[PDB]
Amino acid sequence: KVYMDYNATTPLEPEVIQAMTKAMWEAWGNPSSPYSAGRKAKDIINAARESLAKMIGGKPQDIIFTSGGTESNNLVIHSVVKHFHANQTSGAKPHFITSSVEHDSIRLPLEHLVEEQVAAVTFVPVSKVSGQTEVDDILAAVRPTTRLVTIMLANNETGIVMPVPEISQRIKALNQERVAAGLPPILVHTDAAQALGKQRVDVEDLGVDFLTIVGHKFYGPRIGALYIRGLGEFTPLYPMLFGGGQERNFRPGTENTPMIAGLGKAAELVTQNCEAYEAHMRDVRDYLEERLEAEFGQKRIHLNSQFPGTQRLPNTCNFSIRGPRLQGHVVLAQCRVLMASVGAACHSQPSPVLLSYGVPFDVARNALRLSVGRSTTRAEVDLVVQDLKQAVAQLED
Amino acid sequence: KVYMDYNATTPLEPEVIQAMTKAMWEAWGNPSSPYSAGRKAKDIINAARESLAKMIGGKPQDIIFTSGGTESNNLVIHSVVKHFHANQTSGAKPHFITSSVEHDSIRLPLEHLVEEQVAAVTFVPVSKVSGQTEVDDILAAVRPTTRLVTIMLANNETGIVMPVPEISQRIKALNQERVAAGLPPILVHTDAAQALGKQRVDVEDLGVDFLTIVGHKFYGPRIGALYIRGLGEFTPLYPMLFGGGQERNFRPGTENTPMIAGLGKAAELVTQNCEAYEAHMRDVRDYLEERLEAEFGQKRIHLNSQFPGTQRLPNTCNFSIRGPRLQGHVVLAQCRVLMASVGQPSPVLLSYGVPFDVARNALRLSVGRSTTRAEVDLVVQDLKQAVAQLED
Ligand SMILES: *Cc1c(COP(=O)(O)O)cnc(C)c1O
Ligand SMILES: *Cc1c(COP(=O)(O)O)cnc(C)c1O
Repeated sequence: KVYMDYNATTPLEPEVIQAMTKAMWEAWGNPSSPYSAGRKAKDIINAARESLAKMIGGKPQDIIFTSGGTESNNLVIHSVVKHFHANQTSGAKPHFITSSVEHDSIRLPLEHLVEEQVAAVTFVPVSKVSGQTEVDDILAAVRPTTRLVTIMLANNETGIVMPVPEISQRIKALNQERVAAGLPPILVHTDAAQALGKQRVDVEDLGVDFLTIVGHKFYGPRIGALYIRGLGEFTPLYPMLFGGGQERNFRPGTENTPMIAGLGKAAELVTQNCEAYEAHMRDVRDYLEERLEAEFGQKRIHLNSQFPGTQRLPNTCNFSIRGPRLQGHVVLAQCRVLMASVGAACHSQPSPVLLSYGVPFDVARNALRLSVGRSTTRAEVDLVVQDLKQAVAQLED
Repeated sequence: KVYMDYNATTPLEPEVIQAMTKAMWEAWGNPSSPYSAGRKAKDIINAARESLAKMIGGKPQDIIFTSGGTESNNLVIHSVVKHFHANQTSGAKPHFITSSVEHDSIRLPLEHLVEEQVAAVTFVPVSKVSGQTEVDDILAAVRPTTRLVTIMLANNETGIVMPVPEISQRIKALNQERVAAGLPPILVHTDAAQALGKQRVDVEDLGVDFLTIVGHKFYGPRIGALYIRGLGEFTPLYPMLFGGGQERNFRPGTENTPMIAGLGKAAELVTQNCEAYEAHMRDVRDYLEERLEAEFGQKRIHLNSQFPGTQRLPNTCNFSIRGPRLQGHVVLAQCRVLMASVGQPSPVLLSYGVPFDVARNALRLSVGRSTTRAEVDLVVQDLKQAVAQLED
């Protein structure tokens, strides 16, 4: 078997498992306590927070632990609404700007708020030419009531990277004018789930006020975190949860020490090795694309992740094989080596996301998402490409 | 060293750790996906759900996994408010009835709703006679706008068990009359965090519509679950989170398979051994109280967890040693064997009518599965020693 669904989830690094397993046995105490077991836990959590900050070029004061990317993403949106309501408690609705290709945990909370008449939202389309939301279109959607721009750093289906530094830069410049006109500053969030561990992620270069971190996309456990620039002092955060004071009351509940241990260790590995991970992923992905074009013919392959001049994740190859019988899911069902997907694991009809990218229906119908990882080898690419060869041959008879 | 703070948290059972580590290595796949590491994951999650159902005498369809007791408790409150808003949009506010001794993850979200003028809340005091919220007072607090009664099944500080079955029964009876007057039915939740694994918890006996489960109170991992009676069909649940369809869209987010594997295994051990666990804790806790009274003298000891007639957890002993110097935190600080807690004196003990002088000397000892009578003897001697040097 060969796994190429790393965008859906990654296995745990053995050092990550070690951190978690040891924490289970040795660090089991309530972190709020002065005994060995609880003091050990507090230390693990403090160290983990430093690691996360280091991974994204931030400070630990700006990181809070969460149950995962879904929570982190929901919390940013929740907080922006609560903040608006608190400013007015002193019927206008807050406005959000986002992209047409966001994860369910950004798109769905925003749809819900529109349905419920709590907020206004602009879903900015991606360019059919660049595959990015144009920064001009984002700036053209601004209203007096706009309070958040949320744009994913990299798309999970295509791998396409969004122009988040430009967005932040242009929003900061706009905000100077807004504040001077009595219009509150617009905050910027990016869902960085798919970028972490695949390319450098640095909050100063990104310029963002919030950033979502998702452990299971970078060989860490199924918990997450949220970066909040100057949490408290510069960026407000209104909690969704109320209880016993943990995470400075931004995210109460007894801390999950083993999960935090794992997340911290997964972050350390990214900090040490990101450049090597990126290099490896790119070599094997590019090699996959070369072998697919040599084996099937350049005329028969649509590279759906390639938009001219647009940066993408090093590990992602979304592509389609031309043929009326070669719908993605049917091709995968005949493969005996390849384990991959046709889109988001959680959506397991063509991908709405690909259609939003302007991929024609005949192509989108045949799309397969292969996403490689740290251990993936060229020999494994060769095995996968032969597997695809036999599967297409099977369906063509 | 001897641990007697199991009400704060438990260590993990060895079996629980193995379920988790096995899932880490072998069941790492996305559960939403189809393939080895991922079918393995979905299998684990399904089996765990059945285990949790079995522990509480319910069905797996009525169980959702959460990140912990705080999320589960907040989710119940949130849902009741949303439901009320949904009903009205086709300035009335929902009303909640709760107790004065709830955990921060029930008390604080309710306080926040009062502060934000989103809901009305009655915090019903506990009687200083029985140490329980009187069911009469709960029913007397009912309003047309009442939508939820939430009363913790056992208190974490004192161990005192609340009359949740009576509460549920009297509310169900009220509801027949309410519905026939065009008044919506009142739902009942119990935070069962402190009862699970210490005494039998059964949703049919309890009569509740919602029930919070907290893994780290019963030798499981730091995640949780929520029971919702006839989830979908009978009891509404409006989610807090939006995302990719997991937990039937009641609680989206990629499932934490290893945590779930551990919670399921912890639940399996409770189902298999709950009675043995109860009997052991009761023996050891009762021996603790005997040995305290023998060593310090009966008149020297206030047993704060003891109200005559009133049921309590088998493992909990909240007590005070009478003495000007013997404030709880100072006594613990001088102990070299006992590891425990005091819970300023506890606001919860004050709410129980414990006089200030006794309250501030209060120590909370809560014993566990492994605690022995020999360990009790060590702890009681350590206490004597500690008291002696604070008395010079
Ligand atoms: C421990 C506990 C909880 C859950 O709190 P978490 O910090 O989220 O584990 C809830 N209620 C009671 C009574 C508890 O003792
Ligand atoms: C995987 C992922 C997430 C995190 O969602 P969870 O299911 O909670 O892990 C968030 N955003 C994107 C773009 C993702 O790919």
